[PDB]
Amino acid sequence: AERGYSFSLTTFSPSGKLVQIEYALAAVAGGAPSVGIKAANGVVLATEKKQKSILYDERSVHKVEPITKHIGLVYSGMGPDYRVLVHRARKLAQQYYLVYQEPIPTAQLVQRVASVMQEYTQSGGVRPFGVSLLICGWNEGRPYLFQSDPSGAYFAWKATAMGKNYVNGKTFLEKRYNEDLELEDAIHTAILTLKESFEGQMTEDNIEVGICNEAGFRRLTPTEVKDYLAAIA
Amino acid sequence: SYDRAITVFSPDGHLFQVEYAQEAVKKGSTAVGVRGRDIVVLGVEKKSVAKLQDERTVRKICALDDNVCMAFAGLTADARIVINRARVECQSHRLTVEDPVTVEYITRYIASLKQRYTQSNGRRPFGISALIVGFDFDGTPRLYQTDPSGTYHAWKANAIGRGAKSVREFLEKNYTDEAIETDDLTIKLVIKALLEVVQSGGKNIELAVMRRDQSLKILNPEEIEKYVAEIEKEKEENEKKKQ
Amino acid sequence: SIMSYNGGAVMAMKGKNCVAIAADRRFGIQAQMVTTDFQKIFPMGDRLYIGLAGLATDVQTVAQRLKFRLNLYELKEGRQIKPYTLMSMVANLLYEKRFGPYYTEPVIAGLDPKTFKPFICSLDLIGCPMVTDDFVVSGTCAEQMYGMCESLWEPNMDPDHLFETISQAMLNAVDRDAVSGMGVIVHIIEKDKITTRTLKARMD
Amino acid sequence: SIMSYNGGAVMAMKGKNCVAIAADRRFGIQAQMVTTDFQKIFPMGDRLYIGLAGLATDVQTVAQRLKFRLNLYELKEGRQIKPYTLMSMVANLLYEKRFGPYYTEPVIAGLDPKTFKPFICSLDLIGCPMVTDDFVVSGTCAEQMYGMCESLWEPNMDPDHLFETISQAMLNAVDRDAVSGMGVIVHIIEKDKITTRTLKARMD
Amino acid sequence: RFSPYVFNGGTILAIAGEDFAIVASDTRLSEGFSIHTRDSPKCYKLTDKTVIGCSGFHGDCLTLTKIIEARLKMYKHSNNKAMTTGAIAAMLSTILYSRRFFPYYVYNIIGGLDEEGKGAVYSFDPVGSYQRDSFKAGGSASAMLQPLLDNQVGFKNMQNVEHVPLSLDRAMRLVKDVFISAAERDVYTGDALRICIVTKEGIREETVSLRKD
Amino acid sequence: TTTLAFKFRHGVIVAADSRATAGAYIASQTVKKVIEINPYLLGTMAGGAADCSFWERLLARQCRIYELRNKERISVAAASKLLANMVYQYKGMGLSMGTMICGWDKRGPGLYYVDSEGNRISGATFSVGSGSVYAYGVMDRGYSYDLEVEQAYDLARRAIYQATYRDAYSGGAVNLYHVREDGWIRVSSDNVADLHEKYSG
Amino acid sequence: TTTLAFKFRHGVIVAADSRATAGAYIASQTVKKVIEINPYLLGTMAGGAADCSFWERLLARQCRIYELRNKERISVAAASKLLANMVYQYKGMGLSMGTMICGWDKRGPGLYYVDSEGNRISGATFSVGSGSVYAYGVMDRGYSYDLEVEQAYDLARRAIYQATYRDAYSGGAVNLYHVREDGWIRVSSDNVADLHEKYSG
Amino acid sequence: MEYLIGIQGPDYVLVASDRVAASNIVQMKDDHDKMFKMSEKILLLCVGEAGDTVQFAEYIQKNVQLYKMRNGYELSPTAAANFTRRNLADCLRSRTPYHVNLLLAGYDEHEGPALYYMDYLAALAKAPFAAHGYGAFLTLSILDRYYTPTISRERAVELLRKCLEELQKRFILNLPTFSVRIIDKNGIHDLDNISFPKQ
Amino acid sequence: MEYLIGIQGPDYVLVASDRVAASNIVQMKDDHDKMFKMSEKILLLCVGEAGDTVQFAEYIQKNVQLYKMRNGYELSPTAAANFTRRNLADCLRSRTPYHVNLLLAGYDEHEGPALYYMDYLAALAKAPFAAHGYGAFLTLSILDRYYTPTISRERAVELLRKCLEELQKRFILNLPTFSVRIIDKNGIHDLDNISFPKQ
Ligand SMILES: *[C@](O)([C@H](C)CO)[C@H](CC(C)C)NC(=O)[C@H](Cc1ccccc1)NC(=O)[C@H](CC(C)C)NC(=O)[C@H](CCc1ccccc1)NC(=O)CN1CCOCC1
Ligand SMILES: CC(C)C[C@H](NC(=O)[C@H](CCc1ccccc1)NC(=O)CN1CCOCC1)C(=O)N[C@@H](Cc1ccccc1)C(=O)N[C@@H](CC(C)C)[C@@H](O)[C@H](C)CO
Repeated sequence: AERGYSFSLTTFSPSGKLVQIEYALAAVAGGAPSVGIKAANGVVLATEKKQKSILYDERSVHKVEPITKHIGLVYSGMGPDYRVLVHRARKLAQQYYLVYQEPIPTAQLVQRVASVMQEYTQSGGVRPFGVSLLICGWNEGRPYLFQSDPSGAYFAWKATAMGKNYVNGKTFLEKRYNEDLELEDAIHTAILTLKESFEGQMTEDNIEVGICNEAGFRRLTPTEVKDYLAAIA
Repeated sequence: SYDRAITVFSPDGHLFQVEYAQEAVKKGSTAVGVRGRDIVVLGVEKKSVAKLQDERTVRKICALDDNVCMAFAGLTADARIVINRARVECQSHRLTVEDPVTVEYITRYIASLKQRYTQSNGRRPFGISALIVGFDFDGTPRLYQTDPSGTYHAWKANAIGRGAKSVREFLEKNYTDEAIETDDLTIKLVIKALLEVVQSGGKNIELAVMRRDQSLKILNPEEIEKYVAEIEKEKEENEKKKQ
Repeated sequence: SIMSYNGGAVMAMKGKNCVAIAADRRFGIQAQMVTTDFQKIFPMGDRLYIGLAGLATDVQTVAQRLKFRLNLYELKEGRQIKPYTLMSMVANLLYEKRFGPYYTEPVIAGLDPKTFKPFICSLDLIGCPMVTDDFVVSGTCAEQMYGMCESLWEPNMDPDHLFETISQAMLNAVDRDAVSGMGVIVHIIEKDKITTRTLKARMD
Repeated sequence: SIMSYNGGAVMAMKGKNCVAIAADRRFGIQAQMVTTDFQKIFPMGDRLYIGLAGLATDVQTVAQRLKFRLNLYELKEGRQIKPYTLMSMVANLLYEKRFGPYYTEPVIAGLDPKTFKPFICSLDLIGCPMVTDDFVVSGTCAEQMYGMCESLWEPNMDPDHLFETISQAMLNAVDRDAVSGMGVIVHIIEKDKITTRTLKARMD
Repeated sequence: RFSPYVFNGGTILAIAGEDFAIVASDTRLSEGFSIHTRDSPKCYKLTDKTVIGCSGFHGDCLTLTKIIEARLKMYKHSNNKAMTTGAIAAMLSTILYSRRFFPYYVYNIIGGLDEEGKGAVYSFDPVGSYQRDSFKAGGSASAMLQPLLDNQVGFKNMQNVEHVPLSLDRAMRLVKDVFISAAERDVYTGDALRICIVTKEGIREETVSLRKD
Repeated sequence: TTTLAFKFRHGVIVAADSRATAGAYIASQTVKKVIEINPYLLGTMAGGAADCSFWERLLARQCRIYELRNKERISVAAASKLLANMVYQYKGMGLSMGTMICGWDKRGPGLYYVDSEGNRISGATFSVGSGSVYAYGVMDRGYSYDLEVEQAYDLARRAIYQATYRDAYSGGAVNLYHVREDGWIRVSSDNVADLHEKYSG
Repeated sequence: TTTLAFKFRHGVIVAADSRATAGAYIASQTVKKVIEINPYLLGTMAGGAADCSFWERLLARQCRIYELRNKERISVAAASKLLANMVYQYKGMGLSMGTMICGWDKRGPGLYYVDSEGNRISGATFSVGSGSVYAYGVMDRGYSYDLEVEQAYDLARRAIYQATYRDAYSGGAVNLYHVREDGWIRVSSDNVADLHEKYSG
Repeated sequence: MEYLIGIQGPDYVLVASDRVAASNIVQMKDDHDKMFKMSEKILLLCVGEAGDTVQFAEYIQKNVQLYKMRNGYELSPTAAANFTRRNLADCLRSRTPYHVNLLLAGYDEHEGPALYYMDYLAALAKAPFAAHGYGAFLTLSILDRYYTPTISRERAVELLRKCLEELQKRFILNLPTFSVRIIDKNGIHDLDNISFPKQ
Repeated sequence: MEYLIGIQGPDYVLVASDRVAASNIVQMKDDHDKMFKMSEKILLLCVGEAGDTVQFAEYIQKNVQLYKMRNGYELSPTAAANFTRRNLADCLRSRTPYHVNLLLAGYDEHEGPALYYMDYLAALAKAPFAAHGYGAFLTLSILDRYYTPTISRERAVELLRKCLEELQKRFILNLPTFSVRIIDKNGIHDLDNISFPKQ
C-alpha cells in the first residue's frame, strides 16, 4: 500500500531562498556543458556527449531530442529528469496540436513545460528537477531559443550556455559571436564554444548537435559533425 | 490531502496554536463596540494611516446582511474569509428559512467555524476576533464577541486587538445608563473610549453605526471631527473648570 | 426538429480581398416572433466574425464560451487569432459535447490578420469543419440559400458586388421560409474597414 | 375497471319458504355520487325479482330489454314465468352479446309461481348461470359480501332472520367499499306478501 | 424483461384484547396456480410480548423478518432493554419506508402487549404507513375477514346490542370462523391455520386445520 | 392562415392573408382565402387547403342547386348548416378545416363559424387560423357596431397585418371584402410589404 | 382524503376526515390526518399515507432540533419552507403528498399549503384532498374573518361532512382542531353517521 | 368547459347554463345557448363534444316535435327522457357514439315538475337537483347544504346565485354570464341572465 | 395558467402579473405575487413549473443580494439578466432543469430602463415590451398596435389596461386581478392593482 507525502519538500529559508531549487541548479551546473545559438535563419543546439567507456553505445541514447517536427531540446543536469521532461513536452505539444490543428509556438511549449517544472517546486512529496532545458524552435518565420531552469522560470536567448564552465562559455559567446550569422557559422561557433571546455580529442561521437531552421528540426548526422569538426567546412 | 494534526494538546493542557492565534489578534488594530437603546456603534483604531492608501479598501467594518454588521481584529485576510463565509451563510439561512437572521445565530456560525478550524486536520485557526452587532426583529439591540478558540459571548460594550485591556477597563469605568442615553452620546462614548488608546488624532479612527430599521451608516471624517470637537469641548467645560 | 424551434439563417461569402457574412434578425419561439433585433453574428476580433444559427440558447452559449477561450488564447499568446485556428477551436468546443451537442451550426468568415487572405468555413453541431472558396450556409432555409448562392455567386467580386450578391441570396432565400426573416443584417469586411448594413426586408 | 365505474352491490339469500334480495342505492360516477335513490332491483312479475350490479347504463338497458322479452313471453304463453326460465332467458340475452357484452352481473331471486320453492341464481356478463341454495353476490364488493355470507347464513331461516342476515351482510360488506353504499334496500318476498325496507346506513 | 416480484399468497389477522393479543395466519405458500408448501406459517415471534405477521412476496417476507431480528438484537445491545411493541412498530415503519422507491411487497400486522399489559395491534402498508387497531386483517383474504370483525367485534350496524368486551375464547372462535370461511372463497387461503396467543404468561401456538383444495 | 370577419351596421367585413405553407417552407403567398360562394355569400378558408377548397366549392354547388330548386336564394344559416352537416359525417377522419360563412340574409347581415370538429356558431366577430389570437387582440380593441365603412376597412386590414407580423405562418397580402345588402364587393388587396411602409411611417 | 383549514380572528381552524383507502377498498376509518408537529404547530395530511406521515414526522424532528438549537420556537413560514425544501429534492420521483402547515406565529395566525409538486403558498382558507372541491363550496359560502368560535367549528365540521357525502373516498369521522395563541386544542371528533342524524333531522 | 345546473322545486324546475362558447384559449361566443325547447314544457340542456351536442340534441328535438305532430299531444318529460336515453344508449356501442352529458327539465300535468340527469354513457337518473361540468364539483355540495324539497322559486334563484358566485370565486374558467329559465304549469319562462360585471 | 407583461418607457419600466395561484380546476390563491425584488432597482417576474419557479427565483435573488453584500454595490439589470440566464442555461442539460419563463425589469444609473425576456430554454433577449403565458398571444399584437418608444407612464398604464381588459374579454381563464409595479430612478414603486369587479 502507498499514498504520498502531501507537504512541500521545497520551502522558504529565513533569508528568503528556496534552497532546494538552488541545490537543483547546483546539480544543473555540474553536468555536461550545452550551448545554444540563434542565427537569423536558424537555431543550433550543441552538447558534450562524452561517455565513459568504449563499451558504451552512443547511438542508442541521445541528448539532443526532438519535441515535434519544428522544436528541439538539449539540457544540462540529470539525464532521467530530462527524459521525463521530454516525454511531457512532447505530450503537451500533441495536445496543442489536437486542439488547434497548428504546430505549437515555441514560446507556448516553453511556458507550459515551465509550468510543469514549477509544479515540482511546490507540490507535495517531490523535489524539483535537476535540469535546465535549452529549447529551440521555428515558428511564424522567426527562429527561437529559450532556456528553462528548475524554478520554472524561462528566458529568451540570442545565444547562451549551461552546465560546466557556463560563465566562460557565456563570455566567449558574448565576444566571439553575434547576429546576422548563418546556420553554418552558428554551428561553427557552437562547436567552438563547446571546444572551450571539452577536455580531450573532441570527435564526432563526443558531441551532439541538432539544428532547427524554417525547414524543421533535426539531429545532425555523425558524418556532418565530422565535416564540421574538421575545423572547417 | 494534508492529513496532519496541527492544533493539539500540550502536556499542561493547552492548545498552543489557538493561543498563538490569540496573540496574532493582540497585534491587530483596536476594535471597540457598544450597544445602546436605539443605536449600536462600532469603531476601529490604528488604521495604519499612510495617506497614500485608499481608506475604503481597508475598512475593518463590514456588513454581513441588512440586519447584521461586524468589525474584527487580527489577520485581515482570514477576516475576509470569515466575513464572506458569514455573508454566504446569511443568505443560505434566508433560502432554507423564510425569516432573515438573528445576530446570535450568525455569531454562533462564525464561532463554530473557528472552532472547527481549531479541531480539524491540516488546517490552522483563524487569527481574528470579531465584534458582531445587530438589531434583530423584536427591536432588541445586540452585540456579541468571538474568539479564535470558538468561544463567543454577549456584551454591553467590548474591545479587542491592539490595547484591548485598557479600553476594556475604560469602558468598564465609563459604561453607565447616563452615558449612551442618546445616540450622539453613545457615539461620543465610543469616540472617547477609542481616544483613550489611539495615538491622539481622529483621522486614525473609523466609526460606524446601525440604528433601528435603517441601513448601516459609516461616519465621514467631518462628522467624526465634529463629535471629537464636542468631546474635546466637554473635556474643557467639565474637566477644566474643576481641575 | 430542435433546430427549427427558433429558426434563423446564417450565410458567408468570399470576395476578392474582402469577405461577407449575413444573418436574419428574428428571435421566435416556434411560430411566434418575440424579438426583431436578435444578434446571431459576433465579432471574434478585428476582421473575424462568427455567425451561429440554430437553438438560440446554444447560439448565445457557444458564442460566450468561444469568446472565453478566445480571450484566453489571445492573452496567453501575444497575437490575434488566425481564421483556421478559430475554426479548430470551435470544432474542439463543439466536439467536447459529442454525445450531448449544442444545437447550432456555426459559420466563420474573416480575413487573415497577418495576410488578408479571405476565409469562410462552416461546422457541424458536433464540430466538423468545412472550408470553401465560394459560400457557406447554415439554417432552417439552407436549401433556399444553396439555391440562391449556386446561381448568384461569382469568383472575384469587389466589396460592392459581394454585398449585392449575399444580400439578394439572403433576402430571397429567407422570404421562402416562415421561421427565418424579420430583417436581414450584412457585415462586409475588408482590410481597411468594416461595413454593417441592415437590409429592407419583409416583416411577415 | 369498467365495472367499477359506477360501483354498486347486489345480493340474494334463500330462506325457508321465503327469499331475499338486497342492493345499495348509490348512483355515482367514479368517485362522485350523483344520486342516492338509484334502483338496481326490478320486479319481473309477482314474487320474482332481478338485481343488476355494474355499469348503470347496462343495468337499465338489460332490465328494459329483459322486461320486453318477458312481457312477450307471458303474452305468447298464458302463464307467469318460472325462475329457471327467467334465468335461461337472461343467459341467452347476455350471451347474444358474447363479443360485446353488457357490463352487468345479474342476480335472480324469487319463488316458483306454481309451487313456492325458493330460487336464487347469478350470471356472468356473458350469461353463465349459477344456482345456489344459500346466497349469491355480485358487485364491486363481492369479496366482502362473500365474507359476511359465509359466516352469517343459516339454512332454514324464517322471514325475520333472513332479513336480519341479508341486512347485516349487505351493510357490513358495503361499509368496507368506497363506491358501494349511500343506503341499502332489501326486498323480502314470501308466498303471501312482499316486504320492502330501506335500512339505516352510512352515507359517506 | 424480469420481474423481482411474485405473489405468494397468505392471509393474516390480529385481534387485541384487554390482556391478550392474537396473531393468526394460514400456512399455505403458493405461486401462480401451484402450491409450494402447506407447512408455511406467516407468524414470526419477535419478543415475549410481540409477534409479527408478514404476507405477500416470500422473498421480502424472509428478508424483512431477518432484518427485524437483527435490529431487535442491535437495540437490545444498545439500550440494555427489549424493544417495546410500539417501538417495533415505529422501527418497522422506518424500515419499510427506507425502500420507498423499491418497496418490500409485504403486508405486515404486529400483535402484542403494550407497557400497561393491555393488547395492541398495529397494521402496516408496504411502505411504512401504520396505525394502532383493536383488530385488523391483511393479505389475500383480507376483504373477506374484515367485514365480519367490524360487525362482531366493533358491533357496527347493530341496533340495541350490548358492548361486551371480547374475551380470549370468543376471539379464538372468531378467528377460526373467519379463516374457515375464507378458505371457502380465497384460493390462496387453506391447508392450516396457525394461531399465536400473547398474554402475560407468554406465547401459545395452536394449529387448526383448513381444507386442502 | 389569418382570416377574420365581423358584422356591423353597414354589412359584413371579411379579411384574410394569403400565405400557404408546407411545413416551414412557404409554398405560396398568392392564395385567395375568401371563396366567393354566391354573389351574396362568402366563405373564408383556414387549415387544410385542399379540404377547405373542395368542401366550400361543393357547398357552392349545393347552394346553386338550392337556388335553382327553391327559386330563391339560400340563407346564411342554411348554408352554414349545410356545410356543417357535410363535414360532420367525416368527423375524426382527419379533415383540418375552419371556415366562416358570411353574407346578407332575410335576417340581415349574417356571420357563422363552422369547424371540421363540428362547431357551428353565429356571432358578431370571429378570427380563425394560426394567427387568430393576434388578430383578435387589435380587432377587439378597435371594434364597434357603429364603425364607419373606411374605419372598418382600416380595422380589419390592420388586424390581419399585425397578425402577419407576429404569426410566422401568416403573411403575403391582406385581402379585404365587404358584404352589403346588394351583394359583396372586393374592397382591397394590399401587400404586407407596402402596408408596413404605410403603418410604420 | 379531505382536509381543510382556515384562519380567522380567533386563530386557525383545522378539520379532516379519517378514511384511508387501498383502491376502492376502505382500509381504515380511524386515521389521524392532523399531525401534531408542535404544541403550536399542526400539519394536515392528504395523498400518500406513508409519504405524508414520514415527511411530517421528519419535519417535527427538524422543528424540535431547531427549537433546541435556537432556543426559540420555529415560525410557521420556516416550518413550511423546511418541509417544502425537503420534499422538492424528490420532485418527479412520485411522492404523492399535499399538506397544510398551520399554527400561531410571531406574525399571528399562520397557514401554509405545501405540495409534493413544489407548491408553498400562504392563504386565508385552504382545502386539500379528493373531496377538496365539495368542502370548498360550503366553506366559501359560509366563511368570514369575523366568525365566532362555535360558528367556525360548525362551518368546518359541516364542510368536511358534505365533502364525505359527495366524495366516495372521504368518510369515517370528522376531526376538528383549533389553533390559538397559547397553542392548539383538540375540539372534536364526531362520526359521520351521527353528524348525519344531527344535520338532517 | 361547459356548466349545467338544475334545481327542482315543488311545482317548478329552475335551470341554468353558461353562455360561453370557447375553443383553444379564446372565448368565441359570449351569448351561447345550451338549452333546447322540445315541448312547450320540456327543456333539454346538452353539453360536451363539438358537433355531437348540437347534432344529438337537434335530432331528439325534431323527433319529439314529430311525435307531437303525429299524435296531437306532447311527450311527457319522463317519456322524453327515456326516449333520449334510448337513442344515446343505442349509439353507445355503434360506429357513431355521441359524447354528450345532459339534463332534462319538464313539467307534467299529472306528475308535476321533473329533472333528469344523463351520463354520456346514457345512464338516466332522476334527481331533486343536478349539475354537469367541472363547475358541478364546486356547486353540488352547496346544493346539498341549502336545498330543501319545499324551496320557493325565489329562494331557488338565490341558491343558484350562490352557486354561480362560487364559480366566480373558485373556478379557473371565466364564465361571466348565465342563461336562466324556469318551467311550470305555464310552460317555459326566460329569466334575467345572472351576470357578473367583470369587464 | 400564468401571465406576465412588461412595457419599457423612455425612463421607466412598467411590469404586471396575474394574482392567481391555481391547481386543478380551482383557484387556491387570489393574491399570489409573481415578482421578486433582487436589487433596489431590479424586479424578476418568474412563471412556470410548480416548485421550479420559486426555487430558481429565490436562488437567483439571494445570489444577487450576496453580490451586493460582498461588493457594496448592486448588479446592473444587464449583469443580473446574464447571471440568471447563465444559471438557467447551465441546468438545461443537467439532472435538475428548471422549467421557468421569466421577465427582468430594471433601471441603471447609466443605461436607463431595461426589460429582458427569457425562454425556459434560457434564451435571453432584450425588448421594448414583452409578455409570457397564453395571454401573451392575445396581448402582444395590441402592444404592437399602440406602443411608441416615447410612451408616458400614464399612457403605458392605460395600454396595460387595454391588454388586461382584452384578457377579460377573450381569455378563457379567470384572472380577475393583477399586480402592477413600476421602476425608475427612484427604485420600485407599487401601483394600484388593476382589478375587474366580477364577483
Ligand atoms: C387520502 O387521500 C384520501 C382517503 C383519499 O384516498 C388518504 C390520506 C391519507 C393520509 C391516508 N390517502 C390514502 O388513503 C392513500 C391513497 C393513495 C394511495 C397511493 C397513492 C396516492 C394516494 N392510501 C394509501 O396510501 C394506502 C394506505 C392505507 C390506509 C393502507 N396505502 C396503499 O394504498 C398501498 C400502496 C401505497 C404505495 C405503494 C408503493 C409506492 C408508493 C405508495 N396500497 C397497497 O399496498 C395495496 N394496493 C395495491 C392495488 O391497489 C391499490 C393499492
Ligand atoms: C402545398 C401547400 C400550398 C398547401 C399545404 N399542403 C400540404 O402541406 C400537403 C398536404 C398533404 C396532406 C396529406 C393528407 C391529408 C391532408 C394533407 N403536404 C405536402 O405537400 C408535403 N409535405 C410533406 C412534408 O412536409 C409537410 C407537407 C397546406 O395545405 N398547408 C396548410 C397547413 C396545413 C394544414 C393541414 C395539413 C397540412 C398543412 C395551409 O397553408 N393553411 C393555411 C390556410 C390555407 C387555406 C392555405 C393556414 O393555415 C395558414 C397559412 C397557416 O398555415
